[PDB]
Amino acid sequence: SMKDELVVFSLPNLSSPFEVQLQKVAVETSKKLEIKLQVLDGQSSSTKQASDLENAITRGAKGIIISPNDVNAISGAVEEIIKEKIPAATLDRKVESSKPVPHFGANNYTGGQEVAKAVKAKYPNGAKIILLTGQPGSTSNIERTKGIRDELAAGGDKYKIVVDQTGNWLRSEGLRIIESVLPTLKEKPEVIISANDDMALGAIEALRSQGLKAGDILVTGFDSTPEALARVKDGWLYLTADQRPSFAVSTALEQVVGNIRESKEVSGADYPPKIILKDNLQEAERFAEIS
Ligand SMILES: OC[C@H]1O[C@@H](O)[C@H](O)[C@@H](O)[C@@H]1O
Ligand SMILES: O[C@H]1[C@H](O)[C@@H](O)[C@H](O)[C@@H](O)[C@H]1O
Repeated sequence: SMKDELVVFSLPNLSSPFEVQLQKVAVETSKKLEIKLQVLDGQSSSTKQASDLENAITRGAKGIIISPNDVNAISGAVEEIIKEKIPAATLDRKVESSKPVPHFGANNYTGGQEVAKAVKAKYPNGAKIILLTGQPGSTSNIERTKGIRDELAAGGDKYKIVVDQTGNWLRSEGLRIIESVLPTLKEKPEVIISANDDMALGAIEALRSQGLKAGDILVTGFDSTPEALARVKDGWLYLTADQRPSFAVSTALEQVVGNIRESKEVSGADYPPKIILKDNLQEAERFAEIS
């Protein structure tokens, strides 16, 4: 006898392709569960997102799912939500806290390890690596890159990170950094490990403009977007990883709405991302989108 409850989904931006997909799944899911949904867009600003989260309370949200712009800057706003006793969870990103709300999404640390293991297996006697990292204060970056670094370190000094730069998750930055640094290295690196697809796709454009062919420098990504899957299929990109946004979003909304409607526990969801190479593209959530 219950429908049209207001749920807010606070995203840090709607400019990056992963965030755009999270919004898509959320709107679809909202219709299936017969809830009202507002997807708030932080515009890559912590100040805006904090304000968005204040508005979520004023607007009478019955549940709030938050993907924080920043590990620390959003914490006060999340604390206000908790004090108001509004059912809440994080998704994708997190905030640093001693009593976190439930979280929905892939284990980024494990994902980072898994990407590193695949690189090491491709270069078992070592490699020179360019590492492109995400928005520094995003927990998705922090955890994923820690996994990558720790697992490369466990492989030993034969894995050498010769460039280590943030691209803030942006395609344009992957392009700029790779076009800028490749000419300055006395030896061609073996691998470019990108913390996401967007920067890896920009790296690929850079390599293409430098006159290189697919596979001359290995490139890894993360997010399993259709464009990235197309580049895995044609060999420009060695791997991506599926952190299963349809599962994360649908499960987060189902559990939050279940708490609203029936007082069911919000348990969260933790799982490893699935590494996607050329031989297993059909395991990606969005395989049907590859023309
Ligand atoms: O007021 C109509 C609303 O009904 C809800 O059950 C739907 O989930 C919304 O998508 C819609 O806007
Ligand atoms: O904002 C970022 C960005 O969209 C990355 O591409 C994605 O891998 C991260 O999970 C997300 O937090």
